[PDB]
Amino acid sequence: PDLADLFPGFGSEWINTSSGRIFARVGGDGPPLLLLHGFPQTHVMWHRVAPKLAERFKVIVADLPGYGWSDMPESDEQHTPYTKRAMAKQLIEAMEQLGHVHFALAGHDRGARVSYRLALDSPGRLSKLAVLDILPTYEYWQRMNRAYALKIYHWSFLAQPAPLPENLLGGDPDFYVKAKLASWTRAGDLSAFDPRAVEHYRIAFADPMRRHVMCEDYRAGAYADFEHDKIDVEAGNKIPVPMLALWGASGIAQSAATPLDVWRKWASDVQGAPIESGHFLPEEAPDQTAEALVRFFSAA
Amino acid sequence: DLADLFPGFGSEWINTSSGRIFARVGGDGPPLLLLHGFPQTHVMWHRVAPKLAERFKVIVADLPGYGWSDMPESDEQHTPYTKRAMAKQLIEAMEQLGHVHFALAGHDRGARVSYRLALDSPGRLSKLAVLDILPTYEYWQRMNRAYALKIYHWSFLAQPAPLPENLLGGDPDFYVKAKLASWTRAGDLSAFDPRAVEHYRIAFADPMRRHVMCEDYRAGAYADFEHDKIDVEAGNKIPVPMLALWGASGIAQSAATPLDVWRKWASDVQGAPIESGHFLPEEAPDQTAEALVRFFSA
Repeated sequence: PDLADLFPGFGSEWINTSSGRIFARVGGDGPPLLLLHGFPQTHVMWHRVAPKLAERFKVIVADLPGYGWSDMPESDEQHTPYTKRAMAKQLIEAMEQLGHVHFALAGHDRGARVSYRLALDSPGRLSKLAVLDILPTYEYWQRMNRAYALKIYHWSFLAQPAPLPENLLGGDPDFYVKAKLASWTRAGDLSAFDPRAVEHYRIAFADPMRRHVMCEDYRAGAYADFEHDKIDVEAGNKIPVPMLALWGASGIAQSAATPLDVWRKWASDVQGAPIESGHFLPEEAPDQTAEALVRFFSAA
Repeated sequence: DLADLFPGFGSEWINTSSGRIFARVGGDGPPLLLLHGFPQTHVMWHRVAPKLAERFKVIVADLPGYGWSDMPESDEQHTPYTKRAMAKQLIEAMEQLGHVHFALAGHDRGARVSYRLALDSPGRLSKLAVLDILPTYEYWQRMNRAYALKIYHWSFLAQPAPLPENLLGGDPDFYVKAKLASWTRAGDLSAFDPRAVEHYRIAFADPMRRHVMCEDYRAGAYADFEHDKIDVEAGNKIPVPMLALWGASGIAQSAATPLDVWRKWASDVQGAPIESGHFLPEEAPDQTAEALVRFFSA
């Protein structure tokens, strides 16, 4: 089953870290910009915006630890490697292997959780941060009500103790990944996605080890990630890095949000823009998303 | 090859306008309708129904759509699997037996039918017992992070079709066994009679049965919540004398103190915990049967 090179001109780099390799497509030149995907995707989700960012930046499009073609560190009882704090530290190490100790960061979905956690933990690593269509994990859980529980049911479903989610996801993995992709778009189908991108997501999701990692991610997201976020809320720790919060008008941020109002509690300097899109901003609305990121990141 | 767990109990297929209700019927005395819940069938009562049968005409029904009951075709509002519709269909079923006033004991989903029955048609009930539940409204209202993780299935099975159906269809044995085991005090299948587990597993192996359960949970996330919301915001209380029983390690006690909650819903409620997980009549048969016999008797 052959895939598709969706980043023409970009190189391919297996970045060695102490918890395993990070796969990344690297193109462009200029200030380093790391682009982090989320669930249930891989780096290829940036394929429509990364060329436009590559005009101005050294764009590093990385598979999250455990995701896509990045190595899968062995998990533990606390899902430590798939906590956003550990993923951020592994990505910091990955960026250091490239000589990037101060970089711009745009993240989407899980990658955006890594990204704001990275900004909280190691703010000196970031010139500017963009999070696409998330609120902090703390906020999703604190806003957990009937409406949210149904909308983001997978936050509780995938966090169930193994192997419950894994065994169920195995029941129809192709359906599940496609349903996630479709149900969070504005259209509600797969029409916003490049079918070559969908094949990337389908093949990653077709591996049980990969699905296990994603559940480890959401288990982290229910436990350690929430705890880590809680310490910051209760200690008043704000993200000091210049921040851009993008969200879809029909995405997984706007619901119980005003995402900018939420993010202003979390960051001292945050700008915000709704994007005519569902959750998958870079694929549903690439030009709009790319323009907003280019405008925000162009400086350095 | 399914075992008869109610020796000497009759078998009735009760016609209703919404399809047949299966029921085991035994004993004599005042009518007592027993309703199971998810992911079970009427046979979950097989340890406590005989003791009830010395005192009452025990009717052990499969819920609409569950077990051997017919499955009415659902719709976009999941209407026949709302507790309101289920209550009405069971009212019909009982009327077909000449039972227009009866005692009612419900567990899990069947308890949700029961308290909805008591809110919609209190005149139909002499006494009500609900086993290890709070009103659906109260679960959704207490759905914070801890609870959303605890009863994730309330949100998961409520996802639009065919998402839970498609995940459940890969290995349905695992999930029914997982749900049975996870909600017991012990956390395995030791509390259950293996023959009862076979009943639950065989029912769960039917994709239409599984769909019904999802529709039940979809009704639980939507219409049922809405119906409950109307009552609690109108201050409508259950006037029927009722017993709330719950497992100390069950589900109802995870959200709040069950008796405090039920006193908001019922003007005449008594309560007692039983050392048990969720499945009171199978994990704690003697204690459950004793509590029910005592409460339903004079």
